[PDB]
Amino acid sequence: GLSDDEWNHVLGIWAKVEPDLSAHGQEVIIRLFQLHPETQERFAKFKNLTTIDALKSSEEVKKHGTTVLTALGRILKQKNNHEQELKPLAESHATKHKIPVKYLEFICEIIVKVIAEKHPSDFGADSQAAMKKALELFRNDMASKYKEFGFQG
Ligand code: HEM
Repeated sequence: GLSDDEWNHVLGIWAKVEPDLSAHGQEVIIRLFQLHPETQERFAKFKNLTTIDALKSSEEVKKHGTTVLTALGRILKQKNNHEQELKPLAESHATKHKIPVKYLEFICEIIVKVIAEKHPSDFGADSQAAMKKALELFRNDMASKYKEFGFQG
């Protein structure tokens, strides 16, 4: 996938994200639901969190956003060989939650967005290109794994 000098850009940011992972994680979930309300339907647990304000104030939502980013970071860190980290993610998203590859792309777009919003002097063109290509490789590999579980995407 990526060249070392892209991974360098990816890891470069990521280090700047971890100090506030929790905050980032929650903004990504809230933004997902608010820009794409269909995704909210896949979370039985957040079903009731109807207004925005009930989202901003859920500590389940923050906890789950933190969980989403944590796994991402683990996978970004393995750089190009991240199969042992993806597999369990692919399995649950395919056989359990049943998440389309399109929703995957939706969240990847927001992750990039949230980072840019939060790190204006550091998240530049180059880093943005590289981040995208990293999330794109993740999306692909997820989609591929999905097939081994009989799920389409
Ligand atoms: C690429 C970003 C994503 C990552 C890194 C991520 C990862 C997480 C992790 C670590 C879990 C819990 C462990 C597991 O069940 O495997 C979680 C739960 C789950 N994920 Fe994701 N996820 C991704 C995107 C998506 C998207 C776009 C959706 C669609 C709305 C989604 C919906 C869910 C659901 C429904 C659960 C169940 C939560 C619960 O049991 O209440 N995920 N995911």
